[PDB]
Amino acid sequence: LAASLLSMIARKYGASNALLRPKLTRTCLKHFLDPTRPPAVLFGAISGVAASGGPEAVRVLVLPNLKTFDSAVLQPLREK
Amino acid sequence: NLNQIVTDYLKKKGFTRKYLKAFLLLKNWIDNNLDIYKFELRKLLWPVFVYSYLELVSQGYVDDAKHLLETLRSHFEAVHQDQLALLDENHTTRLYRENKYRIPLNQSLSGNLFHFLEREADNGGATIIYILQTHCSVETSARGPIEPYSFEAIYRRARNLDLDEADAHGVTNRDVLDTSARARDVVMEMQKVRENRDRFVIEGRTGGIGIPVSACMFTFHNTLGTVSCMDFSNDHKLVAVGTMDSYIRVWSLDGKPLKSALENEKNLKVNNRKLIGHSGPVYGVSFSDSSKLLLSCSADGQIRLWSLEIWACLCIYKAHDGPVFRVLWGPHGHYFASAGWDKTVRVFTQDHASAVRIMVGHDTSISALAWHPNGTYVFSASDEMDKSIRMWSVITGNCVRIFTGHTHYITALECAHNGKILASADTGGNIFIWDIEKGTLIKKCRGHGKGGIPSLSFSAESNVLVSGGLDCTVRVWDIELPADPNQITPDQISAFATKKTPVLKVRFTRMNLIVAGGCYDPE
Amino acid sequence: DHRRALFADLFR
Repeated sequence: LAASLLSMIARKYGASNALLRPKLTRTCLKHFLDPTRPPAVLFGAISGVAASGGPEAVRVLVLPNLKTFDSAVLQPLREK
Repeated sequence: NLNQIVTDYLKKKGFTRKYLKAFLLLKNWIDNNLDIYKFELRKLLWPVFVYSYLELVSQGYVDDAKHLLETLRSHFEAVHQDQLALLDENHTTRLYRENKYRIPLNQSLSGNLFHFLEREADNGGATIIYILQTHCSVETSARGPIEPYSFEAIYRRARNLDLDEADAHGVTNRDVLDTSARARDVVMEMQKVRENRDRFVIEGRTGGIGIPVSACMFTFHNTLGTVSCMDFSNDHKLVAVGTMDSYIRVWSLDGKPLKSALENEKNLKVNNRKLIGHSGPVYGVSFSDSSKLLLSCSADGQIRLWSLEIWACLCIYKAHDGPVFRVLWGPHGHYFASAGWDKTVRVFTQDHASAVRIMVGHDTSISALAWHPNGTYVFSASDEMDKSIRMWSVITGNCVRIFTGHTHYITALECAHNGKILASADTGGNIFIWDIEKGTLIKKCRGHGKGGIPSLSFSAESNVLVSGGLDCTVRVWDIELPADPNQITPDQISAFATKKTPVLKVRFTRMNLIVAGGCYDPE
Repeated sequence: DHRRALFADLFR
């Protein structure tokens, strides 16, 4: 629900405030690229990236590193 | 004494002592909420439309049903192809009528939907409420929203659970929640919602100060003093200024290119255009009720109707003798009125080339105009010896009120939105507030410098007034001061200043925000 | 360590 609310806020008031979208997407991306976080934090970070950045930011940022992220987090978690 | 004369005169005269509207509204409300809710919310479109079309067919207005089917087919041509072709009696209709539609929903979503529908009861929500109560039955649930990747769906798919009564009863949630991947109390719930809602109203005002407002200023450079008027479109997307060189210029307030319906001008890149054809200074402009029409009047004695789709003139009205100083559309955009040099007001309709009503009674030139918000009364004011306001009746063309008390040139007029207040300003900086029904001056504001007040505006709820003057100031007034808890009048909330830029126009948007406009002169 | 540096460079 918070992710949806943030997405709507960013889509609405992103022009009056110039740096809102870059800041939100950058923070979410920085937090996402950290295996030390638990699954909940990573889920929240990916959701925030998708909500704020938009389809283009997702496609151009998350896809290249998915192969590494898989072996990094999913496989260790898949064995649980 | 005036009372004695009036009494004598009065004694001498023997005076004894349908469904498509609701569908579109619901769609426009559905695409507003969050994407989470939309997945479930969309489920209500098909049953309501189907039942409405079936009722219209059964009611005997087959033409309306055909119009609805042809209109909305494009919105379901990729879902209900077979059903839509069938709708082009069989057992399908009997089965549909016998069994009321089943639609799962969440509790909070149901509460929000009921609140929204109650808010717009008279605007079309009654039809939807009746349809849902009669031909539909919704099974409320305490689960979370149903989405392809929400917690509920993920849990159901992972843990290999079993469907529920609502899930059991052509898109079905089984295809998604299956491995292959309650009821309602309408009517009574509406009474409960109304009772709960009525508890949260504000019924007073004491202590405190006035409301705070913002303001955005649009400035025009390099005019060289050849601008005579200004206007904003009703949605604040275009601005037009009439110059002393007999032409009009239309801009786009966001800078995006303007568009023309002529094929020869396909995707041309310009953000400001010109309208040529007047042969004298232009004194008035009025955007229509987006806007597709525009009016203008000049000193040669002509009124022109332009087009904002092809950018060319369409008609000319030649009912005046001398200059025309003001022009105004009606509150809804079919009637317009114009007044000028020959001390007469006229009311036109765009369907006719001649004035439909002529209104005599003034003794000097006219200098202001206004329309009543219900579009059946007109205000006007004159200058020089006869500085009086009048209120005409569009049906009969006879005056019904006169307001006196001004001692200077009257520059602007404005009628409240509620319809029971009138505000006027003159070149002495005075603003008057009149009670229309009783014809009595309520109060006078003060503070503006000498020179004039070209424009006025009222808040959405008719509790705040904003005026821009030629002394380079913008001021906000409080019509009714707060009740006490036990050169300038004490009801001036704010007063901004501009950097040598007289203000020619002020508008009140939906929010507590306004837009201004002026011409910058370095000297 | 080895993972932290790699992920930091990836974020950069």
